[PDB]
Amino acid sequence: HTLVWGVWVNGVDQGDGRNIYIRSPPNNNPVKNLTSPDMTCNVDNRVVPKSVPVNAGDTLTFEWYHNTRDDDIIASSHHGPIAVYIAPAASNGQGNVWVKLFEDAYNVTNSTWAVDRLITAHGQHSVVVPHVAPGDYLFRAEIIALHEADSLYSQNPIRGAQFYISCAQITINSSDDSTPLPAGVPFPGAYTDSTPGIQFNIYTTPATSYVAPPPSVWSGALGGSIAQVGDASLE
Ligand SMILES: *[C@@H]1O[C@H](CO)[C@@H](O)[C@H](O)[C@H]1NC(C)=O
Ligand SMILES: [Cl-]
Ligand SMILES: [Cl-]
Ligand SMILES: [Cl-]
Ligand SMILES: [Cu+2]
Repeated sequence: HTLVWGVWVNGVDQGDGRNIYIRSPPNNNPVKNLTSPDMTCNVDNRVVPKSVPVNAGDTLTFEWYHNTRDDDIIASSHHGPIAVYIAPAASNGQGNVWVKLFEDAYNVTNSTWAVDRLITAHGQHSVVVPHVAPGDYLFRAEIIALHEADSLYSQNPIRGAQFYISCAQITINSSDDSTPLPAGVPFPGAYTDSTPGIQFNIYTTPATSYVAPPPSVWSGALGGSIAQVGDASLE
């Protein structure tokens, strides 16, 4: 159970974005229905009044929280992967539009899931803004908690993978458009009951065997990381 508070750009806090530049849902409940329109940008998908200005090559940091800013972030039970997608705003996230900029699942060296490292990062994970056409974009940050993912929601609605989905309105101003955005996948539509990484048993299956849901990360993606960029407690 987690939500996005706001974003940082190049290590500078853009301020509380809830219902302002984040299309915030009313609470931190997960989305579980893979076929639901709620998979696109969660349960209150509407245009919010601001869009955060960035340039290609900027570092865009999402900041998550549980109940209050810079708290326990997400229950340490909620092991799973993290991804970020982009689509043009014109789409409203409908159709084959979502392009993957970032994926982290299980790190063999540190023996840690993306979610474990997000807690250590005080809720902060980043992407580098790609060299796409200037204009208005949606960045969709997605955490998949796998603690009940031995079952499928479609078969047992009281279990299943849990999706914490947040859409940020981002305006890309300076970009030479040298890596124009390629075709995307649909949400809902990309994840189905047979997709690798949707049904998994984290209690019996080695985390080293976990494969995150496709699609693969776009070759045009400029970088990204789970790491604290800024100290919320200094405001
Ligand atoms: C899953 O979402 C689809 C599409 O909106 C809907 O028809 C179906 O009733 C949903 N399932 C549940 C259990 O609400
Ligand atoms: Cl749901
Ligand atoms: Cl960190
Ligand atoms: Cl980064
Ligand atoms: Cu939860």
